[PDB]
Amino acid sequence: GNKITVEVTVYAAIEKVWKYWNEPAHIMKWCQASPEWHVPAAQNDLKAGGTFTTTMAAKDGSMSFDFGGVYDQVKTNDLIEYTIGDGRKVRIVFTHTGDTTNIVESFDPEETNPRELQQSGWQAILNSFKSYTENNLEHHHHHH
Repeated sequence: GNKITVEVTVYAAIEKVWKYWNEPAHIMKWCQASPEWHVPAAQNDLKAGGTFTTTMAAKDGSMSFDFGGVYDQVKTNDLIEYTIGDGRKVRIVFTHTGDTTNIVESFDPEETNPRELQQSGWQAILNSFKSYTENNLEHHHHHH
């Protein structure tokens, strides 16, 4: 129920996405991936016992917030997680069938807010990745 889980199929070498998914400059390009939000600055240091800070606010500047925490453990192509001030639990498990990488991330929803709205939210942004790859137009492929 509350253990909302989402997944996305990405066609790229684990080593390639790892760099992109960790590169801060890249995130600042599609951060939130919504026009009702912007990223005037962001910071991230991939390292154990290290901390990060992401500055983001609504375009109208009506709402403002900053995400920060500390990495409990970091291992190349294995598991990435961090402790959130709110005490929530977020873990990103890296797995690949063979010729396609699968990113899995669980989220801890609040009791006050309805799960349905936020559930579709995480899935919505994830869908954008699929649409991006569709840019292949021809999408031609040999056999497989």
